[PDB]
Amino acid sequence: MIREERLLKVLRAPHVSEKASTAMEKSNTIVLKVAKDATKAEIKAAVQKLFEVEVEVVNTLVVKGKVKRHGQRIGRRSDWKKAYVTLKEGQNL
Amino acid sequence: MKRTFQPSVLKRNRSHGFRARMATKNGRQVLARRRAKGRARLTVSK
Amino acid sequence: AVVKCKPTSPGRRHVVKVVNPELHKGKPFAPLLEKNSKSGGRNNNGRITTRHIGGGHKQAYRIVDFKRNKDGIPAVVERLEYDPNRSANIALVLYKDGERRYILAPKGLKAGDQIQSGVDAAIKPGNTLPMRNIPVGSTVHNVEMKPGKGGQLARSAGTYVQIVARDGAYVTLRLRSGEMRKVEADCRATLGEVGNAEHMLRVLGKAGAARWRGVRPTVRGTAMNPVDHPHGGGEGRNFGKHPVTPWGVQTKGKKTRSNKRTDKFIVRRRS
RNA sequence: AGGACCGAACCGACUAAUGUUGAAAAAUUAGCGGAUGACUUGUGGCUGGGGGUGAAAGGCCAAUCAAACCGGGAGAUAGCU
RNA sequence: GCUCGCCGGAAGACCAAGGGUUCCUGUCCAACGUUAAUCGGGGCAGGGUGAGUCGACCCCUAAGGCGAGGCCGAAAGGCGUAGUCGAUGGGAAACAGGUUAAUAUUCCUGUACUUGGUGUUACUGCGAAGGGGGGACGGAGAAGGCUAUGUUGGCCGGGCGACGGUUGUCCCGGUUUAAGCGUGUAGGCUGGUUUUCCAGGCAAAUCCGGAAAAUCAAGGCUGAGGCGUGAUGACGAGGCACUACGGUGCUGAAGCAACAAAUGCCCUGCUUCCAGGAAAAGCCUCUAAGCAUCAGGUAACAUCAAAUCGUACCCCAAACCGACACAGGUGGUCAGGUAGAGAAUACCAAGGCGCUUGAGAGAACUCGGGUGAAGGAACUAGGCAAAAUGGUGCCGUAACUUCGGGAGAAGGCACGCUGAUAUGUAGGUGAGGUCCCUCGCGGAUGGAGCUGAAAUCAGUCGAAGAUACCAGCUGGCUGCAACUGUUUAUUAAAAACACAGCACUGUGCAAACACGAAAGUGGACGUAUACGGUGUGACGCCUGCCCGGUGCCGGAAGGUUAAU
Ligand SMILES: [Mg+2]
Ligand SMILES: [Mg+2]
Ligand SMILES: [Mg+2]
Ligand SMILES: [Mg+2]
Ligand SMILES: [Mg+2]
Ligand SMILES: [Mg+2]
Ligand SMILES: [Mg+2]
Ligand SMILES: [Mg+2]
Ligand SMILES: [Mg+2]
Ligand SMILES: [Mg+2]
Ligand SMILES: [Mg+2]
Ligand SMILES: [Mg+2]
Ligand SMILES: [Mg+2]
Ligand SMILES: [Mg+2]
Ligand SMILES: [Mg+2]
Ligand SMILES: [Mg+2]
Ligand SMILES: [Mg+2]
Ligand SMILES: [Mg+2]
Ligand SMILES: [Mg+2]
Ligand SMILES: [Mg+2]
Ligand SMILES: [Mg+2]
Ligand SMILES: [Mg+2]
Ligand SMILES: [Mg+2]
Ligand SMILES: [Mg+2]
Ligand SMILES: [Mg+2]
Ligand SMILES: [Mg+2]
Ligand SMILES: [Mg+2]
Ligand SMILES: [Mg+2]
Ligand SMILES: [Mg+2]
Ligand SMILES: [Mg+2]
Ligand SMILES: [Mg+2]
Ligand SMILES: [Mg+2]
Ligand SMILES: [Mg+2]
Ligand SMILES: [Mg+2]
Ligand SMILES: [Mg+2]
Ligand SMILES: [Mg+2]
Ligand SMILES: [Mg+2]
Ligand SMILES: [Mg+2]
Ligand SMILES: [Mg+2]
Ligand SMILES: [Mg+2]
Ligand SMILES: [Mg+2]
Ligand SMILES: [Mg+2]
Ligand SMILES: [Mg+2]
Ligand SMILES: [Mg+2]
Ligand SMILES: [Mg+2]
Ligand SMILES: [Mg+2]
Ligand SMILES: [Mg+2]
Ligand SMILES: [Mg+2]
Ligand SMILES: [Mg+2]
Ligand SMILES: [Mg+2]
Ligand SMILES: [Mg+2]
Ligand SMILES: [Mg+2]
Repeated sequence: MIREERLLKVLRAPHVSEKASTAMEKSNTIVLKVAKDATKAEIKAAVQKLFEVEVEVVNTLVVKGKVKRHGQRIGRRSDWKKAYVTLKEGQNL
Repeated sequence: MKRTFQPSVLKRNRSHGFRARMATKNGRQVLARRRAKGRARLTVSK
Repeated sequence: AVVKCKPTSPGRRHVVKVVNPELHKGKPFAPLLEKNSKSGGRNNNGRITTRHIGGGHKQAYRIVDFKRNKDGIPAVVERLEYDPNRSANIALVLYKDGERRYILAPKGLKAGDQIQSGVDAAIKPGNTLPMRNIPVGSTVHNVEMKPGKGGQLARSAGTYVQIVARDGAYVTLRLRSGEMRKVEADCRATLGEVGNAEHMLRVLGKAGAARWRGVRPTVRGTAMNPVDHPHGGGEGRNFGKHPVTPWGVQTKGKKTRSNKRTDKFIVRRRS
């Protein structure tokens, strides 16, 4: 499971937005870009160890990259995993 | 009026799919040709 | 029983039913059934190999004791049943050690009858036993054709065979066809005629009738075009052919048997 | 009870007009037949080109079929224009 | 923003398939949009899809596909065993409310349920790839009990009328509440427990099956809905405050009854018929190899677990199939009011729209409609097209017939409203009360209230009461086909094909026949009352003569005759 090698590689970025931000006030939830493969399990562990905060539960979803055809030839941004992580009640960083 | 192309992904991947070409001599022979032409798109996929 | 229907509607007016009140109502006996899948007439290449077959009612197959091996153990007929797979009816028969089997219902069989098999069994309707021990002259159905194999001759509604001469180690049967055939005397066989025989008195009466028995229409070659069938096209009702099978072989006459291997066993062809 | 009657859905396609560089490479509008049956329909399967399937019209087999489409023999041959 | 009109079994809403960001916000207008466009499904940038219990994966199998070995085939390869795959079908569990610009049975609030691991504890025979059960099955029709839903009343909040009247028998609105848990109802099926023994269930069985007794009759299984809880709650007009005027916060009445009532549910029922109506796992049980103070098995409690992938948006369409923002095509689900038999139809509700060039003119002619003096098929190939008929009840109805039909033959009469019988009838429904009792969702009694056609008598308005939409024209002679069906997708729907019925002819089963160099397979898990081929085409009365020719069958003494 740890694989702290793995635990370090699982978390990529915070993800900013209106939604992501009310989700932190209103529902003590934090929103991150995590590895594509990452499990809710793996995501839980990581957030605990690295962000030192207790973790109520983890939700995930997969985001489909948008496409942007510029004349004949087309391109595709890639798919990433989003993680809505709730933070118990001991709400800190 | 009802036209001749009524799509269905399962039926697609089944009759013209990659593995369907890998199944048989002449289907594999297709794949070769397309590779000889250097085709960007061997089969149709996800 | 055979019933005529009143003409409340054409294609009904001509209907002649065959309704047998001593027939079990509802489902058969579950454990003696199995799948049976329809075939459209088509073999394992996808090609219709036999014309005119398809649709019509779904059918479960009842396993049926064609060999009749349970020697010694008596059994009673529990009930008579309709079997959608044959023109005959069948008997649900309960053996004295608790085993159950289906058999072809012979002519008179009722619920609460004893039947039995083995070389000894009473010469009575329902009883099976090798032919060496059956009185020459008896009328007999469901006749084995090799010892131990199982029923092959006289299986259809209203049919029978009659042993007309033992001699040798073979018998000589008058088959319902009219043919007279030899067959070894250790071939098992059953006393009786096979059951219901008002069968032939049905009339169907309308088209859907045959349809729901899985019979699709037959197209007369004379209504086809020459590319299809040897019976040409015409130009408003012509014939002028010597009548043939769609594959250019003669109907109306030509003998088509050919065996030699079994030629020995035939004593008189039918007529 | 019924391949029963009338009539929507549903399946069909008898008549007329409109349309005919169409709203449409077969339809619109008014009328029309079947509508518990040989009815109708979704999903998947099977049959392959002198081959399939055909309640038989030479119908249908991807806007086509008296022998599909694709590639090859191939620059077939053309005493014809 | 106010009005007007249109759809409303859809032109509303939700899925599936299919699309693949079209979803939401900002911003821009070249090109795309049949016009302009500041707008857009267009450009650009950003945001957006949150699940143990929705679906998929998964377990299981259908048709069918693949298929170690194998069988067959010049090579390629074809078939096929064990097996292994394959949903369109079987298999555990979640609901109401709230919320976002855009997700929600996934987030939040409330309240649950499933099945595994661990643990503790009490209690116990546990134990398959096997046996048994079960899962597990068609069509039609019948009517009862329900619910979804609706109408009225009551109840609550609000109203007192732009113009004669409106404090009342007046007006308007609302009156909503899930799973889960408890109760076992209307109603469906079946008699139970015990003991003994047995050629069956590939071995075994306490199970199933079979045979015997003994014994008590009430026993069990299934099961809509109701009621209760869930709900101290949610929701609820409206208030009251704030407001960037978009909204936000706070608060919050009544929240019942009667009657009507599906096509939904009881119902995988019941009755009934002939064409006789999948499989396998899950699940219950039985034991075998086994393991026997173990492991297990059942239960309570606690506890952990339930991964991964899908979820935006279009959906009978501007996002799919049609080259188009195309009058076409596309499976499933939901069903409000009045009139109505109705899912027709007309008008409305909820909701969605006015179809992406418009402005004027009021010519011919064309397309689509309305009315038409007198005549009434004189038109025309032909009544093509129009016009006409059109409902319900009662009366009434020819030839002919296979006695069913013909038949809605034809042809009449009635039809609105108001009063009376009866201030609302017959019918339906059914509360209080009285009594009974195995007292329950019970039985008998009782008729309040509610709802409610139809008929006659009398009166009355109009030219007209089936007043609109809607909705057969009728009759006579004759050809052909018995009939329902099928067919030329796109100029032929017919007398053509089919058909039930009839006949001939092949076929003894390793059937004939058919697909196959072959293996293998259909015919068929059939067996001559069966299967194939050919012609005929219900049925009534019938179906004569000809075997020279040509086909076929039988035959044979001769003659002629191949390889050798
Ligand atoms: Mg997910
Ligand atoms: Mg025929
Ligand atoms: Mg026939
Ligand atoms: Mg023809
Ligand atoms: Mg030929
Ligand atoms: Mg002629
Ligand atoms: Mg009918
Ligand atoms: Mg009709
Ligand atoms: Mg036509
Ligand atoms: Mg039409
Ligand atoms: Mg298909
Ligand atoms: Mg075509
Ligand atoms: Mg050719
Ligand atoms: Mg070519
Ligand atoms: Mg050449
Ligand atoms: Mg050339
Ligand atoms: Mg406006
Ligand atoms: Mg785009
Ligand atoms: Mg423009
Ligand atoms: Mg938009
Ligand atoms: Mg855009
Ligand atoms: Mg959660
Ligand atoms: Mg092999
Ligand atoms: Mg194979
Ligand atoms: Mg599987
Ligand atoms: Mg499925
Ligand atoms: Mg939405
Ligand atoms: Mg435990
Ligand atoms: Mg089993
Ligand atoms: Mg109700
Ligand atoms: Mg006034
Ligand atoms: Mg959605
Ligand atoms: Mg729509
Ligand atoms: Mg448009
Ligand atoms: Mg369109
Ligand atoms: Mg309508
Ligand atoms: Mg406009
Ligand atoms: Mg007129
Ligand atoms: Mg006139
Ligand atoms: Mg006049
Ligand atoms: Mg006149
Ligand atoms: Mg004239
Ligand atoms: Mg004239
Ligand atoms: Mg006309
Ligand atoms: Mg008219
Ligand atoms: Mg004439
Ligand atoms: Mg006809
Ligand atoms: Mg017809
Ligand atoms: Mg045509
Ligand atoms: Mg026959
Ligand atoms: Mg004929
Ligand atoms: Mg004759």
